Amino acid sequence: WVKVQKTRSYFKRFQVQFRRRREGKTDYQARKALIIQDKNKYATPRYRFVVRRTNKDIICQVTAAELTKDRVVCAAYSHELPRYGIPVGLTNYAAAYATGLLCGRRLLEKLSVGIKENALAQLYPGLDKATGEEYHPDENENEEVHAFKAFLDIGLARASTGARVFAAMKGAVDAGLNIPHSMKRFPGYSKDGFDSSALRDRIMGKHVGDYMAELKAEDEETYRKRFSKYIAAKVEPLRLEAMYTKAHAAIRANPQAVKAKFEIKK
Amino acid sequence: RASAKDYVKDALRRAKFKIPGRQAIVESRNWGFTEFTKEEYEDLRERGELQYDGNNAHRISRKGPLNL
Amino acid sequence: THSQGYRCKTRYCFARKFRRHGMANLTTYNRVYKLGQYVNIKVNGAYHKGMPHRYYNGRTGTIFNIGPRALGVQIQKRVRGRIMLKRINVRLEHVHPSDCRKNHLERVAANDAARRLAGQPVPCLKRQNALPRAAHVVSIASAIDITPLKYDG
Amino acid sequence: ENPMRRIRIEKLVLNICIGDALTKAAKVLQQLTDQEPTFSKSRLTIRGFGIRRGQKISTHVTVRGEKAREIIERGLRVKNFELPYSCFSTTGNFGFGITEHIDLGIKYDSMGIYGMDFYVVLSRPGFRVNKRRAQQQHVGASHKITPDEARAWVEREFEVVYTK
RNA sequence: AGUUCGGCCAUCCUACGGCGGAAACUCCUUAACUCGUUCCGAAUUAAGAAGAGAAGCGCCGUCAGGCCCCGCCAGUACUGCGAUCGGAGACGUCGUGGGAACACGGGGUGCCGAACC
RNA sequence: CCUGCUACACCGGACCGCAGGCGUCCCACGGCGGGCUCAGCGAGGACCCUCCCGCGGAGCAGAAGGGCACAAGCCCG
RNA sequence: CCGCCCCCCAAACUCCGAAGGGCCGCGCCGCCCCGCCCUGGCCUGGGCGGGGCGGGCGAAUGCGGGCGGCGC
Ligand SMILES: [K+]
Ligand SMILES: [K+]
Ligand SMILES: [K+]
Ligand SMILES: [Mg+2]
Repeated sequence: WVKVQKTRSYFKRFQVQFRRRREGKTDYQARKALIIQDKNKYATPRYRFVVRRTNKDIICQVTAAELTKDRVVCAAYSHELPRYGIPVGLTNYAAAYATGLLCGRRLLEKLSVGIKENALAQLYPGLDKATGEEYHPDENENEEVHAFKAFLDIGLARASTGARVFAAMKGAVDAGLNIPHSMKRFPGYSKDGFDSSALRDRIMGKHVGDYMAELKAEDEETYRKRFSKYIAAKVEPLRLEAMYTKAHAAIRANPQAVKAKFEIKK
Repeated sequence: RASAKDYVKDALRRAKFKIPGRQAIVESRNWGFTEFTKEEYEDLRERGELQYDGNNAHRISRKGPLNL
Repeated sequence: THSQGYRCKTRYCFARKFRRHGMANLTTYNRVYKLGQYVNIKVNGAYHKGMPHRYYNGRTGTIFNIGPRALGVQIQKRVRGRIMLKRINVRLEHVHPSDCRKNHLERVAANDAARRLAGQPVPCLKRQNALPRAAHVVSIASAIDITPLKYDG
Repeated sequence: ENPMRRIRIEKLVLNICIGDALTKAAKVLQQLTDQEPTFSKSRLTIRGFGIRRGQKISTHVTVRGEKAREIIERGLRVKNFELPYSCFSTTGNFGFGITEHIDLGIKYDSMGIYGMDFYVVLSRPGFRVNKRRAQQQHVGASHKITPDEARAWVEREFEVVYTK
């Protein structure tokens, strides 16, 4: 009665897309334009700085593409921060920035394990005070040991203005990595001037504290529903700046990773 | 059928004189315009796996969905 | 003929293979090339920049120039009584690394390997084209006897 | 019985087809949904129907949430709580259409009378997998909505009789 | 067992049924701030942590369609070299080399690599 | 000058051989970035709207052949 | 309209695909060091060269090879 669209011939003709394209986890146009490199360079490693978000976690990876696979050099997961002193609110702007800082410190300390006089952690020690201003490790221009260079890969997320992937890139930059970038798509840009306080606001997470204050002011019942874990951990909406400050102190002091043994069940 | 079995070759002989060159009249071993022989078609119809259709006979299929 | 545009006579050689349309896989750009290497030319019909003429499809040559985006390849081409050494500039989608000396490198390595491994006598290492076969024994305790059959028609 | 299978009103679409009558109808949908409406252009030229191409032919608006549900309740009450058995799509939606817009509520006819298409689209929790951008799949055929479940839910919620 | 990044691109696809969840991914809750919808927080952006194994996902199934391997089809079709072979011709034959496809039947239905739980 | 075929699977190969095209058109019908998905079939809705499936069956100035789907098509800056 | 069968086709139809052709290769290699300069986060590469020890003649058949000038 009705013609059948999926036939013998339809299936015989059908070409399947690459597995990771069918699963919707890769864009190969962007992947080509990221891993491309001039052919008179003869297998010199190129590096992506990959930022990925899930529900309940943030991942930052430094990666190089080989023939049959690709090496992750350093990794840093935002669920380690509870160890450094950030118990709740993970997956917000502050945690994205802090995880970027963690990955940067860990990479540079790792590649400066052993070197005595000129080591990429003593050279290029990052930025300390968490000021949220423009900064570029490539302006320093040491002429014998350059800064570590990577390019920001963000996959399928949107490059909106005020995005957590850019926050994490900023934290890596403050840790001391060369990551070429503009300040467009950061909070505090009017196209005729960029400011630093309106960026430190989101870095230190004042929006969350202001929202807790006003929500607790009008509706306490919904305060309890919205923020139950914040209440349970008793971190008041006013101590966040100190908590982030100390978190940064610990991250810079001990960026080394500790391998959590575990036992996985089928 | 068996009614015209004697006169088909007469009609084909009439036909042969209208075509250029040399042509051969033959009687096949198959059953009608079907693709089995008469004796194989016999046994096949006798055991029952032979599928019928409008004017042609096929075999049991044995492949695909079981019944539904 | 009466017409010889650049892509005359390309209806089949430049068409893409069945269920092999779309973007190239990325080994096309992760392969590493060197000066002096051997390559085959095969035109991929989806990539239009730096696409060699039809004469060069199915030939083997040597790299003379490594460039930022294209490779330089030397091809010997016969013209009307002599051979000419032609030089072309081809982008990566149209070249593959060639295996024309794979067998030779295998044999050289094996020759040195067996010389080191020597068993005290050194084996003959020259390739030997198939010889006539030696004398041997076959049992015939179970022969099958066949004959021409009769014409069946 | 399980949650995640509860039916819900995915969206309501109000649609109008037909100088400045569309301006006035846009005012009507404007004040009746509190959302700027949208216009749609004519694909072809049907001179029998009296339309060029570049003309603004239709207007429409899409409402969601408690707002969509309240407007659709009042639309059924215009329809006297009656619905055809055959009006439920094979895919789990339905709809209808009023003929005189002020049958929603007394409005000085100023802006003139129009008739509208209500179209209700239902869904379940978990239908995001077919509309999100990354890792977009198709919904399970069992998790999908049948017209039987659709009529059952609509009758149990709004208590509408079925003409046949 | 799982997640992120990949290689080769269906033995991995499509359709319909079933079975799972400790950890993980997912569905999921909100619209102060950020940003955004030819209209719409559907999408996307920001902020969560009450609720799920109903979906996606993992796995099992089906005289399943597709896809892949083997045998047969068949030394058949076709064809390189040689012939003062046959025949009015159209075409065929012999000698010496190469050798298919369709159809048909039995089998099968992703593995490799880097990092973390 | 150009496409497909003649042409007998590298290249080349004749005829007043076969079926045809060119002397133009576009500051956007161009460059780049982002987002999106087309032709339709089926089922619904007062006298264009919605869902679902959708290997391209559309489109890409003009001949023919080839090419292209988070694009080479459409929309916005 | 839809589904199963079915006779017969294409120089400008092809999911398959010969015989037949075509292009390239068949001797120098390994291991260690040292010198020079566009490229890389670097103690990276890549190219061009020097040294030092292990070796070595690696299908068949036939046979000397290459370059120019002037001219019909
Ligand atoms: K005759
Ligand atoms: K030539
Ligand atoms: K599930
Ligand atoms: Mg992009």
